[PDB]
Amino acid sequence: SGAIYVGNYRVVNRHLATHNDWANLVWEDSSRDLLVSSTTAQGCDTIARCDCQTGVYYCSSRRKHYPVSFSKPSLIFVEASEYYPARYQSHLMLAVGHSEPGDCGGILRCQHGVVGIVSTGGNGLVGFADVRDLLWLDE
Ligand SMILES: COc1ncccc1CC(=O)N1CCC[C@@H](C(N)=O)C1
Ligand SMILES: [Zn+2]
Repeated sequence: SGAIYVGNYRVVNRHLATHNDWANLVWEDSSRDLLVSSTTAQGCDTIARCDCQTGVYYCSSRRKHYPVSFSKPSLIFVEASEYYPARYQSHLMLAVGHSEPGDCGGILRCQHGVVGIVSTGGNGLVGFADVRDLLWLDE
């Protein structure tokens, strides 16, 4: 689990979005595993606006943060789950590291701010859904 709170928005993994998230829907993209809902309180997370390929992510299954090198956002093939059939997930970044399903939502950060959230894993690779291109989260 995990979310990003920025301005009057809440960014979550689309597959973990709640009834409240869907009742206050702003934008969702199944191909990215992202959903943004509106909030009443003001969030103060800072979104990174950069091309960093190194950062640190929170891994709840180890209660630890790990430093990683990660690929630029791209279309990557992802195996089926109870939420999606096998498909290409877009805007995804991979790194070598540990993850388990419950780790989705963990934040990846660089020196500039939030980069994305854990969204996929398997075979010793962890994938992060990028949010740096969503310039509207700040306005
Ligand atoms: C962090 O996730 C994992 N890590 C290790 C093993 C397995 C996982 C689960 C995984 O990959 N998922 C979770 C359900 C949604 C799927 C998607 N985005 O298409 C991805
Ligand atoms: Zn950065």
